[PDB]
Formats: sequence, structure tokens, C-alpha cells
Amino acid sequence: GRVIRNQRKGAGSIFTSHTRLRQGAAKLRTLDYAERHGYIRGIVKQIVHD
Amino acid sequence: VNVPKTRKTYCKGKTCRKHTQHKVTQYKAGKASLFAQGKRRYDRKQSGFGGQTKPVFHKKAKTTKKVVLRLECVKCKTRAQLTLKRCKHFELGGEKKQKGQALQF
Amino acid sequence: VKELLKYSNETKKRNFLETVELQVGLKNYDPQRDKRFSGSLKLPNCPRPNMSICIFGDAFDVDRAKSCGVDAMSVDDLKKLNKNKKLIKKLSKKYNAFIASEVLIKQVPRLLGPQLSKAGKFPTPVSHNDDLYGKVTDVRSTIKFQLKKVLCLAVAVGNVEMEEDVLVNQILMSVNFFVSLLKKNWQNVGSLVVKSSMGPAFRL
Amino acid sequence: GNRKRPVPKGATYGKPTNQGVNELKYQRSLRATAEERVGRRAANLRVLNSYWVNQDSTYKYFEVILVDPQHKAIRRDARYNWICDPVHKHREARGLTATGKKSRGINKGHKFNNTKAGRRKTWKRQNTLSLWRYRK
Amino acid sequence: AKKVISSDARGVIGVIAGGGRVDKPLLKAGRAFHKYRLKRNSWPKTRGVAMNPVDHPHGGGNHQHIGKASTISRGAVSGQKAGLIAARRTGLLRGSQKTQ
RNA sequence: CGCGGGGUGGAGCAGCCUGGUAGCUCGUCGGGCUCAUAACCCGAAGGUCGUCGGUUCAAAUCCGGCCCCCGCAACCA
RNA sequence: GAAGACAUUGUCAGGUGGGGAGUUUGGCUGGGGCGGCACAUCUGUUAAACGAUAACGCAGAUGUCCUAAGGGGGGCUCAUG
RNA sequence: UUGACAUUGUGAAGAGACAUAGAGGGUGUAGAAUAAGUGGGAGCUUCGGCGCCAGUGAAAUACCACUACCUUUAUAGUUUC
Repeated sequence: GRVIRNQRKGAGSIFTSHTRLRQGAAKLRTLDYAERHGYIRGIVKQIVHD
Repeated sequence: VNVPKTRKTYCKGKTCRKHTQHKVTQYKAGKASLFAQGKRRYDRKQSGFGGQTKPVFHKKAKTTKKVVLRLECVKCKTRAQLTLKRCKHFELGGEKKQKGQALQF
Repeated sequence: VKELLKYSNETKKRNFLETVELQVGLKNYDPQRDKRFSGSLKLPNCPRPNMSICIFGDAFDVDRAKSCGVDAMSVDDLKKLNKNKKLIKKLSKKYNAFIASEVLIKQVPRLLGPQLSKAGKFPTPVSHNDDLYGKVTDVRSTIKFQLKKVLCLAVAVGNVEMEEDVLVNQILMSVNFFVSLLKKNWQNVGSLVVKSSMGPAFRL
Repeated sequence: GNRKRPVPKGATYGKPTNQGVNELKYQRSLRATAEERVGRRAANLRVLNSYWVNQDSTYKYFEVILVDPQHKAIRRDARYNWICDPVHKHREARGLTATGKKSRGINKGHKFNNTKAGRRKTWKRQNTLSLWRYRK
Repeated sequence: AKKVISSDARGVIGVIAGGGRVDKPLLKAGRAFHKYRLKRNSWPKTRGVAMNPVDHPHGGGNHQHIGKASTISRGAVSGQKAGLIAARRTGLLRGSQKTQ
């Protein structure tokens, strides 16, 4: 026989992420001393569109 | 097919070798198990990749088998091998052929 | 082995406080089946008695009617078939012959319930009466498989010895390993307990 | 473990007897295979042998030992002067070691008639037609 | 679904902005073009029935027939898994689905 | 064939473990009830409980053989 | 920190397993296929009065039954009118 | 994918389970009587509880071992979860 659509995507060549216009990972921060004892203030400056 | 459960005939049993009495029965298949040379011989070539090494048989065209009689002599312990000819229904007890019966009920 | 201390050897002829004869019972243990072809029959050969005073319903004529008075109990004949049809059941183990196999069709109306008829279960109808009478008054009980698998009889009374009660359960034990097929189990001689009526039971 | 055959998706192409993937024993032990891998890192030294020390369930541990065929202390001495010879160039890569002559079957016996002087050498030898100028 | 975790994991108060996005028809595939032109390559999309036998276990034939059930077994080959694997029921739903 | 289940009025099923009495419906005849028909309830005709042997104070039932049908399974002339 | 000295990995056995591997998928024959069995066999005929002798020729038929429908002895005569 | 063996060591608690020790309770007619129930028995006991040779049923009963089929019925010696 041949190969199907999902068996082909296992390599991930064109089936991958088109990431470029992304300003990074929208993660958080590492939970430390301040984040589990009181707090800390973060100031938002710009809110663009991903 | 009806036959006797006993029959007199020639039995070359050394001390005998004349007409005696044998209590007739039937030959059973037995048991194959292991120890057979072909058993180890077969599962030698059979062990591993390749699947089936020797042929089978799916060409069964026969419907009947030859019934063998296993009658042992009540004098010298020796059993006898007597076969007949392919049948369907079989027996050896009673219900022999009676003189004159009808088709009642 | 069995000839040592107990089972049905010597330690029972002392714990008896009764005036009557207290007979023992042979109760063995071995796993069998529920078929009639996988069951063992035959009667045991005992050289010693059981010390019993039971009454038999004997009846012989000809050359077996004079010896049927020294080995037997009561003098009965063949013409006696009109009397055995009313109410008498004082018969535990009887004895007939081949001289009375033709009028044995008149002993089933009042004597087929408790089995006082010569059929094919207990060896009773035979023309021999001088050798088998050391097994009637010298008691020779039967070995027949009941609902399951067991044979209950009597060895003897606890008023004999250990020289006589040692050659009774050693020769009867030869039919308890011989007539045994393979439709049964292991240990044809295991947990063997025996009691009389008064004195307790001792295992083996 | 074993030596799974490098087949794409499990594609071998042949007789069923010639289609093994998991049940590939590989005629060499891990003791012999370990010596040859270190014979590639320290390929400048003449490897000797090794021995099984520890184990767990996934890894087999072996202790390796070699010598310096350039160091004067080893180049001399009539005890191990044979190691400094060209014929002793990476004895393990072939199987001239103790464990290599066990996996190859280099032994004396009626149990080693197919490997007396060489596995395939004996094969070639027996199958060759020795024809004299005067055919006997 | 509901899953019990540890009272240590963080989380930002409130809901995210952008409710009602995919809640509007894209109308033309010219914009569906630009959609995956940013995400990843998986579009366009071809039908298994319209394909050949070699291409897909649902392809091959003359009509729009399947041949076998689109229901796959949870323990099947990675070459036979292309449909409704391990479905607890199919067809048109006669309920507000959800959970228990 | 290695194993297991079922077979009961013309139809289709109980009862089996823990043996003594054949329960039910549809098909049929007849009755009761209403002013009468329909529906309903009930009596009876209707089952060698497929075949052989046996145990038992007594076997459709419990054990062993055989027939008819189905399922799992084994499959080296 | 989370699980946990379980899962995990190695090694065997039951299974699932056209995803994929390898291979096969009668003959005779008024083309082939479909239908059949003139393939293992027997009766009469074909068959030309030794023997020999084909057709998808004809009329037919078997793959079993029977401790007796068998073997021996003794007696007897049947269908039909 | 499921079981198994090694990796895989330590402690606790419970549930099943084979061996023991032990106990209990189970058809209609019927005989002043609850009965799967085999054998012996005419006394065990200070009372008499029953007996009993006998007897209705289809089988019997105080003095008690056993065949004992069984009971979501006990030890805490094995084994498993």
C-alpha cells in the first residue's frame, strides 16, 4: 500500500509551526520567595496581537 | 451394525494356536503426547520464524471410518486385530434380527 | 503396621461397663465415585468370628439336611413356603440353595423390603453349606458401597484377645488394595477409627 | 536486550523465516561489544580484556584494562613484549581476546568441528575442488 | 471535566478577552487560507472516500461508499486509526451531552 | 472432534440446584357475565417430557452411552 | 517540588493485528466464463460375432447395508390364473 | 495490550484459602414424634429419658463412632489478595 495523512505528519517538515510573528511564549514566571509569601507588582506597557 | 461381544476362532498364542474365546471390544485412538521422534523433530524445525513448516489437511472428503475389533483371549492374554468395512451406526449388544416383525404404531 | 498398641488391637477390653456383647465396626476412608462400575463388592475372608448370636432362616433337604443341624440353627425344609408369608421378620441374614430356585417367586411380597430374598446383591443362594458356616455363626459381614463410598460391618467383640484380633484385619486388608480400581484416590490405608457401643473410638 | 534489525516500520521483505526484528540474538556478547567501543575512543592503546563487575537490569558493567605500546616500560620487559607487535593491533575488533574466542567458538573438540581453524575458512576449504594435473 | 490538584499551582484572576471569535462564519475560504497561513499546514482538507484504496482505508470504489465502520479500536495499528476511535456512541446526539 | 448448553400438548416455554403432584399462553370445543355483541375468566380434548441402562421405598430431574442443533476450541497421515 | 522505591526497562507466553510482508488462488472443455463431471469405478450398448477400442453419446447407477441378507445341514415351492 | 520473572528493599492492617480443633441443621403420608442420614445395640443413668422382642412408614430411637453430603460457621500453622 501507501501512506496516509497522519502517518506523514510524524516527521513534521511542513506540518510544523509557522512561528515567526510571535513575540515569545505566553508563559508565566518561576514561583519564588515573593510569589508564595506576599506579592510583587508587574506593570503592563504594551498589549499587541499575536 | 451389530456384532458379538464374544467369538470363537484361531489364536496362535504359543500354548494355544487353536480355537479359543476372545471378549471383543473396540479400538480407541489412544494418545500421541510427546517422546515421539517426529514430535521433537517437528517442533525443532517448527520452533521460530516461518510459521508452519509441515503441511496440514483441509481436503477432508471422507465421511466414515473402518471400525476395528479389539478382542482379547481369555486364555493366553493376547488381543486380536480384526477390521471390517466402513459403517454409520454401530453396536454389539442385543436387539438382533428377529424371525418376523411388523410396522406397528 | 497395625500390631502395636491400638486401632482395634488391645486397648478396648477394659473400658466396657456393660452386661451385653458390644461389637465393633470397620469404618475406612478412601475417595471413590458415584458410579456402579467404580464400586467394589466381594466378601472378606475372616478366620476368626465376630461373636454374634443372630438367627438365620436356613432350609435344606437331601445330603445337606443332616449337616444342616450341626453347622446350622433351626431344621427347616422345602415344603415350607406357606408359612413364610404372614409377619415374621426375625431374619437378618438368611441362606437358600439351588434346590429351591423354582419356587423363589413366592418370597417377594412380605420379604423384599428388608431384603430376605435370594437375589443378586448379597451371596445367599448356593448349595454349599459346610465351609461357609464358619462365616455365618463365625460371622462374615458384607462389603457393599452405599450412597457414596464406605463399607460398615463388624470385626468382633471387645472380649477376646490381641492374637485373634490381629489376623482378622490383616487378611481383610488384602481386598482393600486389590479390588480397588483407578477411579479412586491415594492412601488405601489412612485414618481408620473404630468403636463398639460403650467403649470410645481409637484412630490409626 | 537484543539487536533489533533497522527495518522501516518493520519492513524486511523476504521469507517469514527471514523476517526477524525483536528475536535477533546477535552472535556477540556485550562484554566483547564493550571492549570494541572503548577501542575506538582510546584507539591508540592496545586493549587487553575486561570483566563483568556490576549489573542492574538495563546496563551491564565491565572493567577495562589496557597497556601502552609506546611507553618504554611496556615496550621492554619479556613479560608483555608481544603486545608491541603489529599483529596485535586491536585484537578485540576481531576477537583475539578471551571473550572473543568464546563467542566465536575457538576451542579444541568434537563440539567444534565447524570451527577448527576458521568458521568460514573451514567451509571454503571443504567445498573447494582440489584438482591435480593428473586427476585421481 | 474535573481534576483534583495541589493548592500550590498559580492562576490569573478573571477571564481572557476575545469571546465570540470563532463564533462567526468565515464565509470565504480565501480567509481560511490566511488562517492556517499563520498556524501550521493542515489545510486544505481531502476526503478519504474520494481517494484511492492505497491512500485511505475508506477510499477506493465507484460510489461514495465506505465499506467498513468508521469506528476504530483503541488498540489498533497506527495505519488503521483514522476516524471515530473508541467512540461510546455515534450518530446525531439526543441530549446536551456534557459530563456526569 | 477436546469441552459446554438446550430437546416438555399442533406452536412456544416452566419445573433442574434440593427426585414423590405435567404450571402458563396462542390454536379448538363449550360455559359464565351484559338487554346482547366485543373484551374477560374458567372446564375439558391436548406432552412415549427424543433413545438405552441404572440407582432409589419413587427419576422430565441425578450419573454413564446414543440421536438432533448450536457455540467456543484444537487442527503433523 | 510531584509520584514512588509502584509505574519503568529487559526477557518470554495468550491475544488482537490486510497497517504491512510472502505466496497461492485445479483439469478436462466445440474460445473463455458460467452449468456439468464423460477425473477413482461398474451394467447393456456404442463396438463393425477373437481380442482391442473415443465422444459434455444414450438409458443408469455407487462412495453403502447385513453376526445376518454370512457358513453348514434338513424339508419345501414361487408370481399369476 | 495481559500475565510472569529479574530490577524490587522495609513495616503495618484487613479479606479469601487448603490443613487442624469444633459445632450446627436439613421432604409430603406415618406411627402422642423436627428425620440426607450407614452399622451395631437392649441398656447408659441414682431419677426412668427412651426403651424393648414388637410395631405404622418407604427408613428408626438411650448407650455414640462413622459414611458424613453441607453451614456470608470458629484457630491465626500454611498460601494468596
